[PDB]
Amino acid sequence: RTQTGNNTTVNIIISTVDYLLRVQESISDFYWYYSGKDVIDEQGQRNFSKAIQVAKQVFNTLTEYIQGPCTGNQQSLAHSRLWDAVVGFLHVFAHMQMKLSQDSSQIELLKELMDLQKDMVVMLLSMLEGNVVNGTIGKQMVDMLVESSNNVEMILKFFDMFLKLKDLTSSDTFKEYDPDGKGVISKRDFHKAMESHKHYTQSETEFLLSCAETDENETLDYEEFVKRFHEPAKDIGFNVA
Repeated sequence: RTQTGNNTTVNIIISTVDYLLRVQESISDFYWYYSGKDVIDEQGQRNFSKAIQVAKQVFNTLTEYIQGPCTGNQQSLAHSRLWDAVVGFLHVFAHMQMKLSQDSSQIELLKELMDLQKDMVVMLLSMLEGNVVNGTIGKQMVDMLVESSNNVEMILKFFDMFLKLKDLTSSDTFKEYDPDGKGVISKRDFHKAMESHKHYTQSETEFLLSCAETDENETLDYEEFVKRFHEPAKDIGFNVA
């Protein structure tokens, strides 16, 4: 952050957060390009993977900068342009989660994106390391959340829907309804199962059905369904909480 004995000092922390902002803007540009298109091509998926890897590395570098905690680095990042990049990443996460959860051809992209989300939340926690009551860092984080209120609401509703799924599948209804250990369940019976468990609304039920990969024999595996969706929550959702 500062070179005491040198005539000239360069703020590597600020340079890193500036590059983070630039790569976030590029990722948002590809998001806005691909939002209209229904499916992501192989070229686009591969470019997204590279961008997510780069952003993840930058977030790890910032976390290593600020952990310990380094109060000077924390203040520098708090007054830097980090919050705008975080807002952009929150928008991208909140929309790409909804977009990529439905189709089963974006599994790796969804996993990489939400690993990036977990790393960003870890960086935010490291920013909050060594906090004080009514601190400037906490105030700025609250301001950033208020700015990104809608995206945070979408992410929280996503997490709630995919966290209630484990309770749904661990309820006794499946245990008595499907004596088989394979766990293949028909789509109609799975719809009836949600409608009986009664903790999902109609829109949530339809969205979860759309996310559920349909089979030609309609025998979707709720075990792999919960393993793919619930487990990313309780990992990123816990950090958010």
